[PDB]
Amino acid sequence: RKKISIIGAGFVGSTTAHWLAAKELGDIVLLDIVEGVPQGKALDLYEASPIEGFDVRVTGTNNYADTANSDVIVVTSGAEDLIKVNADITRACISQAAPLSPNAVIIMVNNPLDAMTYLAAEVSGFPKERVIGQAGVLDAARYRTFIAMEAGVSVEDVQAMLMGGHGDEMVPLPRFSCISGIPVSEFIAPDRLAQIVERTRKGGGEIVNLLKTGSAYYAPAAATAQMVEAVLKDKKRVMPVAAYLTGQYGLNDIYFGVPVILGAGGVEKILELPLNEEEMALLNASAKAVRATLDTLK
Amino acid sequence: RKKISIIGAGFVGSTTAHWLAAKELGDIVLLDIVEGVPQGKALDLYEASPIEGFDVRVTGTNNYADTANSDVIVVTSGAREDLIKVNADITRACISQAAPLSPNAVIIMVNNPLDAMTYLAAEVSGFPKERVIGQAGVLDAARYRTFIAMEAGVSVEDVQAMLMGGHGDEMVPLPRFSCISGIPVSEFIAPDRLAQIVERTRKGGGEIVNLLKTGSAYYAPAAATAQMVEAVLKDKKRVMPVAAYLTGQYGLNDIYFGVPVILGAGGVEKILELPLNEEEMALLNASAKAVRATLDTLKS
Amino acid sequence: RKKISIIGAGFVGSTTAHWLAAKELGDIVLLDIVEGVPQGKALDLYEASPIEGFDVRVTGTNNYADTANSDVIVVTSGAEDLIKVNADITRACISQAAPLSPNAVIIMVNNPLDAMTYLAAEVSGFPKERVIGQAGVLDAARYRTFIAMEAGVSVEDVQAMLMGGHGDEMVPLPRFSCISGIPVSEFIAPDRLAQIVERTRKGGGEIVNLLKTGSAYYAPAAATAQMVEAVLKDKKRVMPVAAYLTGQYGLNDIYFGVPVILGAGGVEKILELPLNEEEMALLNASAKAVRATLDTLK
Amino acid sequence: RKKISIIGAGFVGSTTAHWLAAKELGDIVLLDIVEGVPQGKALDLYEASPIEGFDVRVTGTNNYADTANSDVIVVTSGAREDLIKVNADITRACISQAAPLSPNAVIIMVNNPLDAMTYLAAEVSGFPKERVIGQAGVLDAARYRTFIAMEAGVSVEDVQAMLMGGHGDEMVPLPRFSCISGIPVSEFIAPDRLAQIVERTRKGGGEIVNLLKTGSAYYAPAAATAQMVEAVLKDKKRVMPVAAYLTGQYGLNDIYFGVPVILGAGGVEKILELPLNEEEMALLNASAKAVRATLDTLKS
Ligand SMILES: NC(=O)c1ccc[n+]([C@@H]2O[C@H](COP(=O)([O-])OP(=O)(O)OC[C@H]3O[C@@H](n4cnc5c(N)ncnc54)[C@H](O)[C@@H]3O)[C@@H](O)[C@H]2O)c1
Ligand SMILES: NC(=O)c1ccc[n+]([C@@H]2O[C@H](COP(=O)([O-])OP(=O)(O)OC[C@H]3O[C@@H](n4cnc5c(N)ncnc54)[C@H](O)[C@@H]3O)[C@@H](O)[C@H]2O)c1
Ligand SMILES: NC(=O)c1ccc[n+]([C@@H]2O[C@H](COP(=O)([O-])OP(=O)(O)OC[C@H]3O[C@@H](n4cnc5c(N)ncnc54)[C@H](O)[C@@H]3O)[C@@H](O)[C@H]2O)c1
Ligand SMILES: NC(=O)c1ccc[n+]([C@@H]2O[C@H](COP(=O)([O-])OP(=O)(O)OC[C@H]3O[C@@H](n4cnc5c(N)ncnc54)[C@H](O)[C@@H]3O)[C@@H](O)[C@H]2O)c1
Ligand SMILES: [Cl-]
Ligand SMILES: [Cl-]
Ligand code: NA
Ligand code: NA
Repeated sequence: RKKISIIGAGFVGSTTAHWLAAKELGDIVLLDIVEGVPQGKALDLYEASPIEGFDVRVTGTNNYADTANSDVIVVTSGAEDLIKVNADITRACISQAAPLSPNAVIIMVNNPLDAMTYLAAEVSGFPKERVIGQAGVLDAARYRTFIAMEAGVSVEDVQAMLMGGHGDEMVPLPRFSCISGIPVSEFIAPDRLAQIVERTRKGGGEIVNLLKTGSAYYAPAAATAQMVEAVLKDKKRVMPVAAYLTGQYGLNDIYFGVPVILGAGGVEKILELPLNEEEMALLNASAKAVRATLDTLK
Repeated sequence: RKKISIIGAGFVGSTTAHWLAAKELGDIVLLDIVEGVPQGKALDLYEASPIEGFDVRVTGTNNYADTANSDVIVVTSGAREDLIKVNADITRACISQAAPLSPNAVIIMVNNPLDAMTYLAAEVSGFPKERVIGQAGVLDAARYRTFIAMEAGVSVEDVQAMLMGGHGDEMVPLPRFSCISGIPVSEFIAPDRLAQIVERTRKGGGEIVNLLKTGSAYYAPAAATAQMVEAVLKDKKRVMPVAAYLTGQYGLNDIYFGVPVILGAGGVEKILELPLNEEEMALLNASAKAVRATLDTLKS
Repeated sequence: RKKISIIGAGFVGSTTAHWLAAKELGDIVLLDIVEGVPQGKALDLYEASPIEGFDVRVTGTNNYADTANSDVIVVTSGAEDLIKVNADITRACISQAAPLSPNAVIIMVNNPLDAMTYLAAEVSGFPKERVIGQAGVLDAARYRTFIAMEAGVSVEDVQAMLMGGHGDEMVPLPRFSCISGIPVSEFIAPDRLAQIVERTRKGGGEIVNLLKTGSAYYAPAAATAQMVEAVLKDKKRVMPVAAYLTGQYGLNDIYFGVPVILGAGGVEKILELPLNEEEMALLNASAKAVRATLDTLK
Repeated sequence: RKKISIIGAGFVGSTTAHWLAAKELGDIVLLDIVEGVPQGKALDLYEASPIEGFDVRVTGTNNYADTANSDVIVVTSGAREDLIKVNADITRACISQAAPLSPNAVIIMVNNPLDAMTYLAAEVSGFPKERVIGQAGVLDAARYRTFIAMEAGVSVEDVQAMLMGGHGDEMVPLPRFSCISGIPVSEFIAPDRLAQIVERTRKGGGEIVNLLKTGSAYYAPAAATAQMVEAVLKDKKRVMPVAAYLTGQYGLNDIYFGVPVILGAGGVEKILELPLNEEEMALLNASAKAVRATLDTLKS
């Protein structure tokens, strides 16, 4: 069976483990620095197996040795000061996990996402195609949900692409969204679409403001799990993910949210969209922001 | 539980029943005029339930009384003028007996000639046009999406497409209205290669017939039909191409034609009117002419 | 579409909502007394829909009016003093929800389970068959997981029945458990089986001891969701649930965990197992304990 | 991805391919000696992928070279001594060509006579006995579980059962080893009614043949076969009745017989030896005599 190790058994990590286990995608190892937590969450999930009908081992641990030979490593352990804290956490997680699973595809979820993925690439020394970050799938999912709700159509028929990072760094691309092949712009008028784009930008904060003490985890976990599935089943999904750029969109030496074909080899293709001047202005501004964070990290 | 009656226990009908059952979408009644066939296929499907894990009733019958009060009626009992005549007789017989027993059902036609038979079903049942539709576009778009996905090297889950008209020469391809995760298909496939894929889609049904030699496709056709049934039963509001009755859309009146619609609990909840360019209109008008001809023969 | 209202948007309630939504079982309404919480959890789940592919409305609210006309009402809002606190919470939830959904099946999850279900029956005034509690499905699930692990077989092939309540009130029935129709006792020897029975009794506490601050929710939610599904799809599942007894097992005027056939009408049959003297001694002791809790409630 | 080769693109084979594909269990290769049939069925199934949402390759072929390096080989190409002879020839041809190309595969036989053909497949392939099994018990138990569930008025998901031997007269019913959510089936069904259900199970295959008149069951048989394939590919360790090679179990030696096993990645990982009472042994011995006779004819 395939093996997936999830580093950080918090809300996102445990929820991700649940979806992966339910789909029988492989044995799951939940690791955390806090003793008892991962073991308890793993056992709780495991005990749901006779009810849900899945046969995969779900174990919790505090020892990185148990993550050896994983096919995929998901990192959901994150917390100017934010970069510092998360940078140390990421270096610690990757430096211990990477060596034990040399052929794994690493999927970063920790924030600041683009920068942390870049760091994981540096620390692991893995081929760039095998180190990616989850960000765009979640943001596109929120956009798709809003579009489906406004248009009054099935979420199964709404598809969309976007780039960059989260919040102000997000590069919306409404032009590159369709409903069963039909432009979204044919269903939703300009002003309403602009409102939906703005809601997408602030999507994470909207959940935080409602929860008061926590952040979103259901959609973030679903997005992460869909990426893991794409790798394990070599599905060649077309999705926006944080990938290492070598000239695409005029960008070099940087991890940025871009459309890719995701499969068993990780990023199997970075798609180059024919962005117009307005869209490129947005991308360039985002890249500048992402670049700043990266320079601070260095 | 919801109730679905499938008229015609052949390959498409029985395969459609299997998917609906596996998804526990509702109790299923398979009907056929041949004694023993539906009963045998229903029992076979039912005996698979402990393995597949579904709890829905699956029964075969030769009596229309068993289809009473169905939420959806699927017609897969079909067999140029001779073809139209034979199928017209089969369709009239099927609908004239089933419709009265399930007045609140949505009728989904599969019999060929599809558009014409859906029109006939509308007349015979007297049902509101929104509740009488035909499956054709979903299958055609499925073939197109399959070919595009394989050529572009991407998941079939990320390719979506719209098209209109009918099957074969009546098909109105609309590559401009197809995307891969929101990105235009034209950005992935070269024009010459795309034209080839469009042609393969037009001849998609025949391609299978020539391979089987003594049969026709049923897996994809059944999947398409089942997806439409699910759209209605679960009120999903799917955006898909289906044969619907037009009263002005695309310049067509009093005719069933494959068009983009929002499909849900009330059947067709909206007929979308896409802004077609001159070339696409030329294709559509030529197609409507062919559909009209079939419709006129039927009326004759 | 069917409508399911979940009262209490905590760990168990939100997790239950996730499974129900993923399976497209019906529109879900998450209600809670705390503002923002249910709305945030509902929106987070809803935004996962384009990824998971389900079309059902998931909304959060603080207003009981939004729960009107529900087909199923799940109560997961619970916290000698334990009976007091939970009793008031239960009376408040049911007295407000029951009147708005007169034809609903109520599934209680709050502890003390048997007593709270009895209370919900009193407050709602609903036919007894339509007011049940979730307890046995979770306990049997833990047992099945342990048996599957020890025997080295698929959890999909292990089935088991048990009765009573949780912990010391649980009435284990290893004799009534099989692996693909074969007695569990043929796979697992007496001493090891006794160990597994004891682990099942302490199953909830085992998770609490590992989590340190929280309790189990994945398996509890799965158990609850399986019961909701049984009702919505009229599956006639045979499972142990807290039901009102009118003479079965020699018990009257009490809610107790017993084997039932669960469907759209709620409890459609209470099965009467041919328990031997040893098993009946266990049941009688449990009933005495459950009876004591009930008397205190009164 | 895992790779599954299905030899014989008839009803059972094609239906089995559909389930495996829908569950994305691995790439599927459908092989048949008739040109065009497998290619047509494979393309039809493949074109359903955008609708059902699966990303696995489904191809049809007439060349065994395309089945190379398969994880599992399913044989559904079969057609008293005449029956044995014809099928023996088909099985030998199928196995002698496929086995060498997929040395690490688990072979799952479906051809009738099941036990005898599985024995033949073992000989021809030379594979370790644990990796050569036959599907028969899962289907028989499925029919039994279906009848029990309907009679008891409970979900098919909660009825489990074990049985041994072969099909029809060779079937060894074991009601004592069947439960409903852990509760003995005997507590739900009266003795006389249970005996009737056991009889219906024995004649289960024939019941379908008589209804169809010109065909045989394939939905339940395919479901049973697919569940076994899944058990191997996902190393689930399912406890199920399958035709396995005995070397002493139940007093039987050098013979394939339906017995309880734990099925996983290595094929048969354990043959369970149930403590049968005198009456059950009488049934088993009579069955083994019938299976032995078929085996001896084959060896002749
Ligand atoms: N849409 C997105 O891009 C998105 C959405 C949500 C959360 N996130 C990010 O994902 C991460 C996890 O979010 P969460 O809400 O699940 O957090 P959380 O606080 O619930 O869980 C993080 C877990 O990491 C563990 N941890 C810390 N240091 C560790 C180390 N060195 N090794 C192993 N485990 C360690 C903690 O003990 C904790 O259980 C955060 O960095 C957050 O910002 C991103
Ligand atoms: N993509 C498409 O548009 C598409 C795809 C497949 C099939 N079709 C059409 O669907 C129909 C069925 O195709 P099939 O391959 O399943 O055929 P089939 O011959 O396998 O089955 C048709 C079944 O209808 C039954 N039947 C005939 N007259 C009947 C009546 N009056 N009442 C009840 N049952 C009756 C037959 O006995 C037979 O079992 C055909 O008309 C075919 O052209 C269209
Ligand atoms: N296996 C079992 O039988 C089992 C397992 C776990 C939990 N439980 C029980 O289930 C209940 C929920 O457990 P949890 O861990 O999810 O708890 P929790 O504390 O996470 O969530 C309970 C939620 O109820 C809400 N609440 C309180 N009073 C309310 C009222 N009057 N109306 C509406 N909402 C109200 C809270 O604000 C909170 O969000 C508890 O009573 C617990 O003991 C039983
Ligand atoms: N429950 C059971 O035990 C059970 C259930 C169903 C079928 N079966 C058996 O399974 C076999 C298949 O049944 P079916 O209904 O699918 O039959 P079928 O006649 O529909 O299909 C068999 C296919 O095998 C092909 N074939 C023949 N010889 C071949 C060879 N040498 N190589 C490759 N392909 C070859 C044919 O051309 C045909 O397409 C039969 O032997 C039948 O008795 C057993
Ligand atoms: Cl960043
Ligand atoms: Cl109690
Ligand atoms: Na969850
Ligand atoms: Na099928």
